[PDB]
Amino acid sequence: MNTVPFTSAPIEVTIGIDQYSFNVKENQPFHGIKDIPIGHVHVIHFQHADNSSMRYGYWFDCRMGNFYIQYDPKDGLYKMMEERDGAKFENIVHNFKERQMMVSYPKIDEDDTWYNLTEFVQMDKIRKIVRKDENQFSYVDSSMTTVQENELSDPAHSLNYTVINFKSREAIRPGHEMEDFLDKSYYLNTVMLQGIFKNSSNYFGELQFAFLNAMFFGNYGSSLQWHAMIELICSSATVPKHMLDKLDEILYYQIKTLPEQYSDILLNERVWNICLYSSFQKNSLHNTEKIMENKYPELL
Amino acid sequence: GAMNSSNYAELFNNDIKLFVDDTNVYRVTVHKTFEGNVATKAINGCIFTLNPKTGHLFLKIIHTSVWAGQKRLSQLAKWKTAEEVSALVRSLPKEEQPKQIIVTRKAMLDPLEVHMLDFPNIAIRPTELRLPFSAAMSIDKLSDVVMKATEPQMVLFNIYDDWLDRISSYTAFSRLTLLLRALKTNEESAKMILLSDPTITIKSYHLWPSFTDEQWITIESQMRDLILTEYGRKYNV
Repeated sequence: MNTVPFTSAPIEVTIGIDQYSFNVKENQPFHGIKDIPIGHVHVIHFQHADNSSMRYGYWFDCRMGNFYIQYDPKDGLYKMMEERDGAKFENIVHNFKERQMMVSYPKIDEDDTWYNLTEFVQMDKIRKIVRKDENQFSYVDSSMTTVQENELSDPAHSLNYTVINFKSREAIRPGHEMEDFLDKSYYLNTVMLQGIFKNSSNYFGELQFAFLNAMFFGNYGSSLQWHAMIELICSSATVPKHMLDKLDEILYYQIKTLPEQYSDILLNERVWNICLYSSFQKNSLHNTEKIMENKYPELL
Repeated sequence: GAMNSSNYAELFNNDIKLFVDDTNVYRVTVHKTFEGNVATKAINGCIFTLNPKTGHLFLKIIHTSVWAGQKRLSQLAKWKTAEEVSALVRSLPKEEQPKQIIVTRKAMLDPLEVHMLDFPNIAIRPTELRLPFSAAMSIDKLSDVVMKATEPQMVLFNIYDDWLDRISSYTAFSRLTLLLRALKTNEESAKMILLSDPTITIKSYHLWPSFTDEQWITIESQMRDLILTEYGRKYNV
């Protein structure tokens, strides 16, 4: 079990840790989150009481270092930082526990939600999408734009997701125009899986990371990217059996976890009706199809 | 973006553009089989590729053999149209390649766009106009050359004959669309109007009779009256 202490909480903020969240009042003695399960990535995120715009947050993995939160009054936000002094950090942590000023990561033991949402997400891959190599954790917020969005401004703040585009030389082999555009199997397996991602797990990792960034920060480029990666798979006639079954599980827990009230901006009506009902893989997402119908029949 | 009444004169400026109409690319007859099932038989078709400014028509004839052993032929026809349009563009010298290609049916956008990926600066556009280019096979000489063909064949025409020697593109195109619209609404009458007088002949290098300026005015009025009559009949107005 690991800890992320907080120096103080000077401004009223809603704090999230993975799918859990707590209201913290202006200068309430809050000093961190304890019992954070080792072994997966995590994300701690924020929404100021005063500015319900710009949700922001930090992806991290406690194995990669000791990390803490500190409000910066110049920049006006909670900053993640690394303490390099191992002794000094266990000291701050232990004293805060002693004084019991920390919330416990509230995991029910039956619950695999966070594992099912972050199965294939690796901190090393995240840091290639959010390039900022002087930190071991990554910042994301509501407003950050993706590399593909920028093509159609500031690259330091860019989400460097893999660019997918169905009407591109990359996607379409000369001479197989019609074939490749109606059956994207060659884009998926040769170009994307074998070529760029190397394996299905990194592909699935970026897919899940994209979804989480959309859910947690309402990042619109990430939503676009999640839909694109679903569509690419569902629009391929030839997909490894193991990918299809895992996709159904992945999407199931994504649809499951989404706030009921946000279904309108986070779910692209075309893509889902296409994947569930029109595409090659319509018959291959039984769990995802069942939970979508019983929970959002209107979108369909 | 889309072509409509607002941006209509853009067709006559000096940016090269082409209309592509695919309505006569896959043509069938429908008949009954001995067992009583229905079957289609394909006949020869044509892509109608027209420069509205110059009248240069690029009639690509689609021989029935293209369909042999293929499924989802109406879907394939869109891709074969795009494949042949793109090859046409590739065949033209750079200075003659169009800056825009306007498809008369939106279903053609994705096929053409995918086939034109090598020409990113060629804009593919839909249109909101209800152009009558499907009636192109009502022009006897175009139908004849299509139906006679024994292989894939491109045939070049000037769809305006020699009109531009005396009228502007804008006016030429409005005559063409008006003639084709009449042929579409009531072919038999339309054709009667054009040929009633045996003394007005079609030159061998032309598609339409050699009317004098005054005679075109009478013709155009007769074609307008036709189109309006057929409307009241259609709708009981």
